[PDB]
Amino acid sequence: MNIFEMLRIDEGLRLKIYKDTEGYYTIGIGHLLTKSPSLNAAKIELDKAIGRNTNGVITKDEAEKLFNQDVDAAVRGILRNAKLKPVYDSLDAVRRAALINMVFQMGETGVAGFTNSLRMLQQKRWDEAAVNLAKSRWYNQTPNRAKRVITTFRTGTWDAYK
Ligand SMILES: [Cl-]
Ligand SMILES: [Cl-]
Repeated sequence: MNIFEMLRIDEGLRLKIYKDTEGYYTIGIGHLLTKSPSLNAAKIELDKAIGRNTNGVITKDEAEKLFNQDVDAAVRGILRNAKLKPVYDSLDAVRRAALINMVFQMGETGVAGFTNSLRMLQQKRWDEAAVNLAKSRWYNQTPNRAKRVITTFRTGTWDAYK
């Protein structure tokens, strides 16, 4: 298992514009288009992202290319972030993937906001961190996915995804 296979399981794949769990226009493998309520504004963002007139539909290769970019940006955002970087550097490979997952889903600012949980991960207090991570809107809104990520931090294995 690796970060790409993990996120593909969590986000799924859709080739037509769709609404995410928060009601936002998205496409592909969890690629957020816009928070704006207008489907048209979403189509404009999409064509601009792809570089062609898509009419709201893309191909699998195009979905994977946006995904490759999105994973790369998540990793680079972690390494550039003064709060995230030290946590990432302290973690083993599996747990590094769980943090990438969270950043992909909620963005760098969002994750950096989990100040207490981050300190616990850095300290290698797995069980305590897992309990703290669950006291969040994140967990309450997407419990099945949050549980998978949290178990990954707790055990340092890919068991929740197998
Ligand atoms: Cl883009
Ligand atoms: Cl969920």
